[PDB]
Amino acid sequence: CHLSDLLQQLTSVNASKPSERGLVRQEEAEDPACIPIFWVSKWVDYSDKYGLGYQLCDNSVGVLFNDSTRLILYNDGDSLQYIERDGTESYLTVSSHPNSLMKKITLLNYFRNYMSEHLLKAGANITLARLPYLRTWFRTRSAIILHLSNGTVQINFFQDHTKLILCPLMAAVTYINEKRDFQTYRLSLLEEYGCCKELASRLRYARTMVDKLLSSRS
Amino acid sequence: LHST
Repeated sequence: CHLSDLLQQLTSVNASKPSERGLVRQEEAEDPACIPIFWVSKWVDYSDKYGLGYQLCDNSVGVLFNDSTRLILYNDGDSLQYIERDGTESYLTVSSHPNSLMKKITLLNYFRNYMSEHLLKAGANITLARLPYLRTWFRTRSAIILHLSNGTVQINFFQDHTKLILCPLMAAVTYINEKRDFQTYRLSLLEEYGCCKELASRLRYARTMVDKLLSSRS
Repeated sequence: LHST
């Protein structure tokens, strides 16, 4: 889950009140060695009927269906992984699949084509192993919260289009601002050096969202 | 209903 480590890391940075530094040195908290491998570059909320489709920054695609099963298409365009509710994984391809999966494969194909023709790709200015899948997601009035199977939590804010990619394994957070600058910080260094009021506010929201994920599981 |  790693959610508990993330909650600890966020409560700690927020307790340091990072936007009340006599001198904020936010740039000094950047750490290129913590750039995340995976984040969600596009998503499509079709959850009143089928579910939530998304694209990862490596151009792989996934759907978390409303029955809480998952189908992941690797970025070779053919290799598939199916994950049942309990997490049981099967490996298959579009060319060779059980007929029971035809409907769900058809739906993933619709999502994938749409996200290849339409949306802007978050983090596109930044460059077949274990792909994470979408464990859970929810949306508020101000944001959509995405929880990946490798423990990263991504929060996309609707009103100003900024995004947080939180990785508890590196104890790091990546902030994509309005201008689509992509900046990766070590959370302990934001504790040390501070940050602007805007990012401090998103990090406060982030803690509350991680708390929600922890209080919501299974 | 879809991203940025």
